[PDB]
Amino acid sequence: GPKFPRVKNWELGSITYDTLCAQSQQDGPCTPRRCLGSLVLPRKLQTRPSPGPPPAEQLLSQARDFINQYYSSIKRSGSQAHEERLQEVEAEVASTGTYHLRESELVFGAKQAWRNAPRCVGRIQWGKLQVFDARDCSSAQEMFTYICNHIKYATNRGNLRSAITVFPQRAPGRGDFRIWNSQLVRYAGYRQQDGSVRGDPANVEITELCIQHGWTPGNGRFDVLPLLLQAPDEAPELFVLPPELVLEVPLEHPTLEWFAALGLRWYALPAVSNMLLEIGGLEFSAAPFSGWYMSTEIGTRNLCDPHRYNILEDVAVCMDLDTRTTSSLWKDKAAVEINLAVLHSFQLAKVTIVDHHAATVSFMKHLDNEQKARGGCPADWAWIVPPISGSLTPVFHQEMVNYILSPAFRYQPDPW
Amino acid sequence: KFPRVKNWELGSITYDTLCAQSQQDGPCTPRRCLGSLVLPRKLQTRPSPGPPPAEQLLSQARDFINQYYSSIKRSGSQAHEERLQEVEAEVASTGTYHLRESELVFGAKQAWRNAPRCVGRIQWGKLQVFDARDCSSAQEMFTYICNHIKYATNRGNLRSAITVFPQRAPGRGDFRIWNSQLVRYAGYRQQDGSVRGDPANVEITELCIQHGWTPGNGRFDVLPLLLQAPDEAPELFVLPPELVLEVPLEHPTLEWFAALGLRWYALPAVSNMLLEIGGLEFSAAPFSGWYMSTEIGTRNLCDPHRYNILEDVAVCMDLDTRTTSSLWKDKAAVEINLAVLHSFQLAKVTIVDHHAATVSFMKHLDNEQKARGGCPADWAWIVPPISGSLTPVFHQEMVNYILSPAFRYQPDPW
Ligand code: HEM
Ligand code: HEM
Ligand SMILES: C[C@H](O)[C@H](O)[C@H]1CNc2nc(N)[nH]c(=O)c2N1
Ligand SMILES: C[C@H](O)[C@H](O)[C@H]1CNc2nc(N)[nH]c(=O)c2N1
Ligand SMILES: NC(=[NH2+])n1cncn1
Ligand SMILES: NC(=[NH2+])n1cncn1
Ligand SMILES: [Zn+2]
Repeated sequence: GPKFPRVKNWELGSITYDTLCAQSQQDGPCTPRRCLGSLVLPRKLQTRPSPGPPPAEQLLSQARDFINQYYSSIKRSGSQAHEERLQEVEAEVASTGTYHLRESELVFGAKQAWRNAPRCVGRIQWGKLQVFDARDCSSAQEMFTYICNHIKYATNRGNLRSAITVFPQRAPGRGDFRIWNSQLVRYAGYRQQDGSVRGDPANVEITELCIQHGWTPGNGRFDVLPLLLQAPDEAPELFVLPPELVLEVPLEHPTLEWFAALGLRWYALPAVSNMLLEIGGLEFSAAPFSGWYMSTEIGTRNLCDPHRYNILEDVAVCMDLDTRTTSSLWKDKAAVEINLAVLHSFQLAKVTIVDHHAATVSFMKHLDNEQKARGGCPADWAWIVPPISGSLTPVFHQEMVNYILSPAFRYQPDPW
Repeated sequence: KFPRVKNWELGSITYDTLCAQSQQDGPCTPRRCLGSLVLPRKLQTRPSPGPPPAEQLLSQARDFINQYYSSIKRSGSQAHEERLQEVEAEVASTGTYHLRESELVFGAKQAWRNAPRCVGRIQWGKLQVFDARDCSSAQEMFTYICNHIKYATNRGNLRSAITVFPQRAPGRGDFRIWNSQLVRYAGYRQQDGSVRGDPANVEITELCIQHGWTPGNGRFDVLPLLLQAPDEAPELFVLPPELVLEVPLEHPTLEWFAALGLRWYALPAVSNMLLEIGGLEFSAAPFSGWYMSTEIGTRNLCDPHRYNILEDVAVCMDLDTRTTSSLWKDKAAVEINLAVLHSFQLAKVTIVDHHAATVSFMKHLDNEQKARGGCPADWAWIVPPISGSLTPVFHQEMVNYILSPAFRYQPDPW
């Protein structure tokens, strides 16, 4: 049969072959000897800081490959304009050590990066992305203006629009542009005396960093953190987001009237801000991107993880379930209502959100589209399958091939 | 070369050094991960018409023998050196060799222990091993299988067991159990392609009919076994109904659930996998333990390509099946799993829920970290099909690799 990975969907019995992986130019963490596909951060892509300028030879091949992707995408591969652009990139690297992207090339790359993200289940929206070019930004204060505009446009009063803001690329032996927070909107995590945590345990470090840098802490469970923005070779500066710009949703349950009394809530905009956007060898250390939430992110992970808000027991006690024995499935029941609450509240508030059923179904359509357009789609099964009701969704029954394609969104070391 | 393994719920870290002992290749490569694939594209168990390369076989045999003697703290003993010489002598002259019962017992347990997709390995040391290598006919296989079933079921107090039939031999056909499990519900293709019964057993149901079985017409008709002795057409045997314990499903508070006429068998006994110990291959070695509720309540009854009872239960619950956002599927799935647990508990039949099961697996990982420096595990299979992140294993990174002794998949005999 075909010399490529055979992929099967066990619900439908259909078969496809992934030929796109043949295009991967970067190795992942697995080997014939052992699979490391379940590791969150194996030492692979990891964009560790490589200060001193990169091998001109290394950068050039990556740049040539990307330009080739660009001209292919506009169907002008082999054309005079293609060969001229290639010549220009080569000359520019040959004299300055690096190069720069045209406006339309950046837009294309940003979208491809999303398209290539193995861990994103909402890629069926990949072609619709608002790319804000902020490569002219020259100060931490300006970074804050850019970011506030991003939030304003993306939040769009509840009718969320996908967007990305791209700040200046990393440059020859110079400081990077960095957003210290993992997300534009994060709730504080206060370490208590007895060692417990008030707020979100996931943000204890960044919370303490904001304090060390002059932020006057609050003492609530849902205090929105300020941003620590860093311009080249400067210490980070602190910026507080205007309350009116951070849209939140109080959580209530459609039938359990007491749930609202829990005083739980979540923000509307999921904007990742600590990932590195790599295009043609070029590295954009600060390129925050946002879309909209899939309910399980909030309802299952953020609110129910043992190491996060951990509200499962509280909600079970309220629905007066038997939390003394596992077989009563009290965890499963509470989790379902909590997710239902998230969906209901977002709908009430007219804020964009998608449930794990709709989300996965659409991702299946995306897989079908991509099979035809590229011959495959890199996907991380453990991340694509929802944290609750796994086999009740179609993706659970779909084998997936994971691999690295560029452009890409990579993880990078914390700047501190 | 040793992978750092992290648990994101606790922050703890360990290093898997056991994977270095893997001598068999998986489906992954540095260019792409195929960890989510169910079956191997090549890691199969190709035919055995010829003798396995003596060099290859001997090395695997010595490895195993070494493992065995280490297990009884008699490494480098007189017995150890002599057993190795016997093995070498037998292979050199016959091209194969045979295991001593105690070694077979040790190999079976290690095979279970190394099964990456098994979440119940904390029970790996408690396994009743029935030696059936003295089998020469299908009829004899049926008697062995019947005894295995009576022992394992034990009136509802399930006990893990495995029966090992004669190893494969060069140029001679394999002993095989055609059925994937000793207990399976028939799947009858009716009208417009719809299926009455279990859709997963359409093919085997069809084979049984072709070989003389007079089919039923129900949704839970226990199938007969098609047992095959070397180079002979398979034979048909009907299991004494008294031997097949079943559990009628009812719900603790939902009165009408019982009216759905649902039920499931107590004994999960896989019968189509191959047991490989020290290079030797046992094509027929059925093994059984007990069910983890999700296998029945989520996969078997709710898979769209299985009994697919989700909408029916939802409608009975009067849920809004008009939209996905009402989470009607999630809600019905939880009650169905509840019904399974309640029912099995009521009938006094062993079963373990997915929370209790995964917690014990975590303890197993630790026991193994200390005992062997690691534990091969398939994350996708270990994490339950519902409430994934609600269990501890979801937050546990895992390293997957092939260790021997081992249970492997093999071609269907037809
Ligand atoms: C339009 C709606 C979108 C939805 C519903 C969506 C949903 C998701 C979900 C469920 C995750 C996993 C989150 C987690 O478990 O922490 C995720 C990951 C990711 N998404 Fe999307 N996504 C969307 C838009 C975007 C956009 C606009 C981009 C980029 C332009 C993007 C890039 C990624 C990447 C790189 C990851 C991996 C993050 C990580 O590794 O931590 N997504 N997305
Ligand atoms: C004592 C109770 C046991 C429990 C609770 C248990 C549970 C499980 C579960 C949930 C699976 C996945 C099944 C599926 O989704 O199809 C599984 C797979 C497996 N178990 Fe166990 N198990 C137990 C005993 C055993 C025993 C006695 C052996 C063998 C000696 C064993 C060998 C395996 C193997 C080889 C697999 C993978 C089978 C496949 O690839 O289809 N298990 N087990
Ligand atoms: C250990 C395991 O890889 C880890 O908990 C993964 C599993 N799947 C996930 N899936 C998503 N979407 N997000 C995550 O953070 C994770 N964490
Ligand atoms: C395609 C995917 O690998 C497949 O559906 C797997 C996922 N996890 C599983 N986990 C268990 N326990 N059993 C299964 O059959 C599967 N099927
Ligand atoms: N849901 C999510 N985690 N994200 C959406 N856009 C960027 N991340
Ligand atoms: N629960 C299960 N799937 N099994 C137990 N023993 C063999 N299979
Ligand atoms: Zn892998």
